[PDB]
Amino acid sequence: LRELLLPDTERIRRATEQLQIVLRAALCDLLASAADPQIRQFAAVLTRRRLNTRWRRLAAEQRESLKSLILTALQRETEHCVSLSLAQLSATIFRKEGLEAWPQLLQLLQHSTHSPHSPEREMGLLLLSVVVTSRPEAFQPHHRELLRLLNETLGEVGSPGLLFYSLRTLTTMAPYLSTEDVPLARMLVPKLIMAMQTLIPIDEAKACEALEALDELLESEVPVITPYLSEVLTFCLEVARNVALGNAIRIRILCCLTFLVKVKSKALLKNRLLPPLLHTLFPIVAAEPPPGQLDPEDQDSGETPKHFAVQVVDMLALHLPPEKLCPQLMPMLEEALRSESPYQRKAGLLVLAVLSDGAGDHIRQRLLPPLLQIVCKGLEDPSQVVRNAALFALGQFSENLQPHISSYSREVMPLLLAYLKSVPLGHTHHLAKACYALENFVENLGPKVQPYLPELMECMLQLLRNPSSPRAKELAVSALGAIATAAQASLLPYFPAIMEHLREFLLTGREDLQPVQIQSLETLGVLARAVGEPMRPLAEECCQLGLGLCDQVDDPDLRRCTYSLFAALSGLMGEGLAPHLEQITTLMLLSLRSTEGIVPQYDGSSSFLLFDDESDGEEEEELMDEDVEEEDDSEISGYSVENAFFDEKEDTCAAVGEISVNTSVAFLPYMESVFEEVFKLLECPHLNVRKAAHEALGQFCCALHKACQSCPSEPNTAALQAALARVVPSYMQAVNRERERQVVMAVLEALTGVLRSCGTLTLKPPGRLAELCGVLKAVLQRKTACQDTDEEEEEEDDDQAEYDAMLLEHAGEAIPALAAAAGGDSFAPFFAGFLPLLVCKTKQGCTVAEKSFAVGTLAETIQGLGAASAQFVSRLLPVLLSTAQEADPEVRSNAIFGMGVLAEHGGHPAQEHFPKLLGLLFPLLARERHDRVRDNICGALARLLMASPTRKPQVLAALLHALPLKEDLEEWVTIGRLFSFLDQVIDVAPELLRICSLILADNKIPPDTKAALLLLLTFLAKQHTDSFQAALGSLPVDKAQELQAVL
Amino acid sequence: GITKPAIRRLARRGGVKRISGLIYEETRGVLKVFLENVIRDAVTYTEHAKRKTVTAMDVVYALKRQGRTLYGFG
Amino acid sequence: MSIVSLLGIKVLNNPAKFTDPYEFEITFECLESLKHDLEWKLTYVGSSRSLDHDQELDSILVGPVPVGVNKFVFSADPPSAELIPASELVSVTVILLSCSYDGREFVRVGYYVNNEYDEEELRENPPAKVQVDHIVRNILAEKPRVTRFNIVWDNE
Amino acid sequence: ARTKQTARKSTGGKAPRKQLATKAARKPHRYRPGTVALREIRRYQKSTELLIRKLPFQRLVREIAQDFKTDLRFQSSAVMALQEASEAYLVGLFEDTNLCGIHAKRVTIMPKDIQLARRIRGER
Repeated sequence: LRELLLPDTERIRRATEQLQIVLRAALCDLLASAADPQIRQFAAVLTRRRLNTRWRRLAAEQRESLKSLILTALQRETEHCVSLSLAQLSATIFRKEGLEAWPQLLQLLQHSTHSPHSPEREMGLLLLSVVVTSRPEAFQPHHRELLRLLNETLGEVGSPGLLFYSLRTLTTMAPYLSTEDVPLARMLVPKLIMAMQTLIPIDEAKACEALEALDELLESEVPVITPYLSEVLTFCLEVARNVALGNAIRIRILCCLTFLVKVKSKALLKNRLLPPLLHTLFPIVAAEPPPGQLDPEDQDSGETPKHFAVQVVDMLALHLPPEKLCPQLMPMLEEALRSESPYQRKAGLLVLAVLSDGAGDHIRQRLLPPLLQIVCKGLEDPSQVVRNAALFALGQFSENLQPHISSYSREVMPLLLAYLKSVPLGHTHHLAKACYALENFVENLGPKVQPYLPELMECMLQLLRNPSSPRAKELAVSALGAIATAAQASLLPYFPAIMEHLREFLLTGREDLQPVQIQSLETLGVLARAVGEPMRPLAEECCQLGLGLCDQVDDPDLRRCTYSLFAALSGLMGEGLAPHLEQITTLMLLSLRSTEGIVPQYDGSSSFLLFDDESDGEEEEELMDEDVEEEDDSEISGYSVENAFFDEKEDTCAAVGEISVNTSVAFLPYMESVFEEVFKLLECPHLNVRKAAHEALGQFCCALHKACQSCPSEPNTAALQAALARVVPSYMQAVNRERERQVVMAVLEALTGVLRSCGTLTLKPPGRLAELCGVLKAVLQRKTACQDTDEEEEEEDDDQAEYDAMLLEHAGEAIPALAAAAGGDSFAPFFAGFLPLLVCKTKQGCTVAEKSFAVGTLAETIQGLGAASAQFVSRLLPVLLSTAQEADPEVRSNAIFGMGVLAEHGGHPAQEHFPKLLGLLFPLLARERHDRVRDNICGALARLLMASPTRKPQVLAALLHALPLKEDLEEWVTIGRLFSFLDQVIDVAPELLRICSLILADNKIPPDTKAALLLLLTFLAKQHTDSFQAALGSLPVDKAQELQAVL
Repeated sequence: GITKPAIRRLARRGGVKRISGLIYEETRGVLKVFLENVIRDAVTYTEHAKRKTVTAMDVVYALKRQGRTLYGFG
Repeated sequence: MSIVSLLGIKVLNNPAKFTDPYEFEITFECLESLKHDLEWKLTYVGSSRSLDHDQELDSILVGPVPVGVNKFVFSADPPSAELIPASELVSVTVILLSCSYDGREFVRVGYYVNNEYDEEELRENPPAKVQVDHIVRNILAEKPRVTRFNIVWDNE
Repeated sequence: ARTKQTARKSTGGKAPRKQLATKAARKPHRYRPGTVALREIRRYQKSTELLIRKLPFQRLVREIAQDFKTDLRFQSSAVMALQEASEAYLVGLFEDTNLCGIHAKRVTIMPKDIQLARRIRGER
C-alpha cells in the first residue's frame, strides 16, 4: 500500500503527470485504502468516476461485495468531508441502479434516521439528502413518509447539521410537492423558520443553502406557505434589517421578500403586514455606507442590499393598487425628501423613480404637476449623490410617464441642456448619467424637439468632431440616436455629417473603439427606422458594413445590434435583402441555439484519472435506454449565467420576425428553418426570451399569410394552416397556465395581431372559437393562473392593481378582432356570455378609463358582429344611452360612436328607437363644446340617416349646419357616404361648398367624398336648375373662381 | 476528441443495437478525417476572403462540397 | 440544381449469380442535349481497409443521348474473384455506380452486395478452400443510397 | 372612431432602443441566478444539450487548426456549425452502418462496416 497520493512539496506535478499513468509501460479490486484521513477522500473521489465509467462491466459477482464494503465504510467514518464523499459515491451507485435493486440502503436509511443517537441521525440525514438530490424522481411515492421524517428531524435545534441536511432534503423535494402533501409542509413551515433563525448566526453559507429551501418553498404551485405568511414576513424583516449581518444573506432575504410579494401581495395587504414591511425596507434604502467608502453606483471611476431593497419596493408597486400604497408611503417619502442627510434624499428619489413604474397613472394625472421635487431641487442639490439620484429619477420619469411629461418640455429641456453643458470632459460616469436622462427625455418629445434641435446637434457634434475619450463618443452617438428618434424627418440638414462620422467610426479598424462600433451600428439602425427615402440609396451600402464587423470579432453585443440593423433596413429596402438573406438567416439561427450563456463553474477536487477503459468485448449495455455513464454533476460549484446571450435572443427573435414580415417573398425557403427554433425557444426559462419568442411567432404567421395572399398556391395555404395549428394552441395554452404576467400581455397582443391579419384562417378548424372565447372570458373573469386566481381565496370587488388594468384591456382588445373573424353569425352566442363582464366594467361609479375602454370595445364588437346585433340591441341601448350622459370627452365620444354604429348595424329591431334616438341627439349637438364629441355626433347622425327604412320626413339641415371635422378624419368616409342617398340644397349650399373648397388642398380627405358631391350636382343639374344661379350669386366671388375651376 | 458515451449516443440515434469494442477508435478517425476535409475547405474560403479568422459562413460554404445524401430521390 | 437527375434504378436479375455480369436499367430525363457524352463507371470494393485495393471493371461511352426509355447493353467483364482477399471474399461489400461529366462526378448510387452461402450444407462444415461456384450474391436495390454533387453547367 | 389608448409604456411601438451604452439603462457581465432560476436553467441546458460535448470538440478543432496553420482562430458560431455537421454526419454514417450489418445477417457493427458505409456514402 505504498500510495503517495498527497501533495508533498510543490512537485505534486512530478507525481501526477509521471506516476499512476504508466500502468501499461486491477487497482479497482482493492480501492479501499483506509489508512489516513482524506486519503479516503481521494479514494472515494477516484472511485466515483471509476464506477461511473465502468459500472456495467463488473457484472454482478462483486457488486454485492462492493456494496457491502461501502455500507460498512459509511457506518464507521468520523470526519465530515470524506463522509460527504462516501455519500456521493453511495448516491452514484444508487442513481445508476434501480430503486428496489438496492434493498439494504433503504433499510439503513430507515433505521438510522429513526435512531436515538445524534451521530447516527446526522449520518442518516446526510446520506438521505445526497441520495434524494441525486435522483429526485426515485422518491416520488414516499412523499408522505419522507415529509414525516423531515418534520420529526427539523425539530432538533441542538444539532445544526441535522437542520442543514433536512433543509437540503426539503430543497430537493420542494418542487415535487403534490396537493395531497400540503398539510405536512404547512405543519413543517414553523420548524423551517426556527431552523433558519438558529442557522443564521452559526454560518452564512449554510444559511444561504437553507434559504435555498425557503425560496423553493415560496413558489410551489400548492398553498404551503400562505397560512404562515405573517410569520414568514416577520422572520424576513427581522433578518433583513440586521445591519451587523453580512451582505450576501441580506441580499438573499431581499430576493425572498421579492418572491413573497410577487406570488401573493394581496394577502399581506388585507392584513397589517405592509406598514412594517415599508418601515423595515426604507432604512435599508437610506442606509449609510461605511465612512470613506461610496455606493457602487456612485463611483468616480448588485453588491449592496440597497439595490435589492429598491427592487423589492418596485415589485411591491407593480403588484399593488396605488390607492392602497400611495397613502401609506407618501408621508414617509415626503419626510425623507426634506432631510439633512443626503442619503435620505437619495433613498427618496430612488423610491419615487421606481414608484413611477408600477403606479404610472396615479402619478401621471394627479402627482405629475409636483415635478419640482426632482428637477428643481435634486438636479442642483449641493450633494453629488442627490444629483445622480435625480438624474436617474428623471430618466425613469421620462421613460414611464410617457405622454404627459412632454408637456413640461418647455421648462425641463433648458435646465437639462445646461446640465449637460456643465459636465466637463473626463467625467464619463457623470456624462453617462446625464446622457441617459437626456436620451430618455428626448425619445418621447417627437415634434417638440425641433426648437432645441440645433443646440442638441451642436452639443453632440462638439464631442465627435474634437479629440475625446472613446467612452465619451458612444454616449454622444446614443444621444444622437435618441435625437434622431425624436426628429424623424427634421434631421435632413445634419444628415451628411452624421452619416460620415458614423461611416468613419465603422471603417476604422482600431481595437479600442469596439463599443462605439456597436453604438454606431445601433444608431445606423435607428436612423434607418426614423429617416426614410434619403437613406434608401445608402441603405444597400450599410448591409456590407453590418456584416463586415459581424465576421471580424465575435461579440454577443455585435451580433446583436446588427440583426436590429437589418430589421430596420428591411423596412425601406424591401425585397433587396435576398443576396444577404442567406447570410443573415444563418449566423442568426446559430445565435438562437447558442448555449454559451450558461457556463459552468467548477471549484472542487482536480481530476487526476485521465484514463479511458480499453476493451474489445461486445457491449450489451445499449439495451438500457437511459445511459448514466456520462459526466453528470462533476463537482458543480454552481452556474454563472452571462446576461448578454439571453439579451441577444430577445432581440434576434424580434429582428427575425420583422425581417420575415418585411421580406415576405425571399424569406420562404428559410421560414421553415427559423420557425422550428423559434418554437423550440417557447420553453426557455427566461422571461424576455419567452416574450420575444411569443411575439415572433405571430409575426411569422402574419408574414406567411401575406405571402399566401401574394401567391395563392396550395403549398402556401397548407403551410399557413400548419403554422396556425402549431401557434394558436401554444398561444391559448400559455395564457391560462403560465405564471409570468409580462408574457401573458405579450401573448394577448400577439393573438390580437394575428386575428386581425390572418382573419378567418385562424378559426377554420372546428371548435377553435369555443376555446378561444373561453380563454378570453377566463382572463376577464380572473380565472387564469397568471393572475394567481384573484390572489387566492376571494375578493370583495375592491380596486385591483394598476398593471392588471393593462392585462384586462389587452384581453378585451381581442374581442373586436375575434368578432371580425368569426363573421358575426357564429359569434353571437359567445358575445351573449361576453356581454355581462363588459357591462359590469362600464357600471356607473367605476373607473373612467375602464368605462371608455368597455364602451369602445362594445362599439367595435358591434362593428364586427354586423347584422347579428339585432338580438343584442335591446341590451346594448340602455348601456350606451346612460354612458352618453356623462361629462368626459373620450367616454362620451365612444358612447356616441357606439350608439351610432348600433343604429347603423342594428337591423329591424333597432328601427323602433329611431324617434327616441333623434330626440336626444339635438340637445347634445348644441351644449357640447368639445370638437371631438360634436364630430362623433355628426357621424352618428349620418349613419342614422343611412339606415332609413323608407325615407326621412329637419335633421338633415341641422346636421349640415355645422361641419367642424378636424381631429376625426376617419369619419370623413362616413360623411362622404352620407351624400347621394337618393331638393332643399339651396340653404345648405354655402357651407358644403366652402368645406369642399378648403379640403381641396388637403390630401387627408378621401376622394370618395368629393365624388359623391358631383353625382348630386349633376343629377340636380337638369331638374330645378334655376336655383344654381341663385346659389352662385349668393356665394362670394373669390369662392366663385374656385367653384368654376372644376367643370 | 470525442468521448465514448457521445459515440454510444450517436450510434443510438442511428439505430445501432450492438457495438464491438474496436468501433471507438475507427469512429474517432472517421470524425478526424471529416473535420480535416471540412476545415481545409473552410480555410480555403477564408483565405479567398482575405481574412485570418474562420466564420460560420466559411463552414457553411465548405459543407456544400461534401454534397447531400437523402433517402429516396427527393 | 442538376439538369439530369436520376429517377429510379431497376434490377432485372436479383438474386443473380456471382459470375453473372452486372446489368441494370437506368431511367433519367434529358432537358437539353449535352455536347460531351456521359460515361458511367462500375467499381467493385474488395477490401475496405484500403481505397487503392479496389478495382474498376470498365468504362463505356455512349454518343447519342436518347430522350425517354433507353436501350443499351453492358460490356463489362465479371469481377475477378482471385484478386479478392480469401478471408474477406465471403463477406459483405459495396458496389458503386456513378455518372461523370468531363471527369466531374455529380451522381453516385451505391448498393450493398453480400457474399453468403446459399445452402446450409456448406455452412455446417465450412471447408478451408472456398468454392466460387457455390457462393450466391444479392443486391439490396430496395433501399438505395444516392449522393448528389452540384457542379457548374453553363458559364453564364 | 374609437380613441386608441396606446400611450402606456410605449408597448406596440416599432422597437425600444437597447440603451446599452448608458449603464445598460441602469453585475450584468456575470451574475448568480436564483434557486428557482438555477433549477430551470439546469433543466433547459440538459434538455437541449448536443450529443458531442462542446469543450473536447473545440479542443480537437483547435488541434487540426494548428495542424494546418498556427495562430488560426475560429468563430464560436463556426465551431457550433462544425459540431452540428459532425453530429449529422456521424448519425447518417451510423444508420448506414446498421443497414450494412442488417444486410450482412449480423447484429454487431464492426470497423469494416464503418468503412463500407463511408465508401457508399460518397467516398471523398
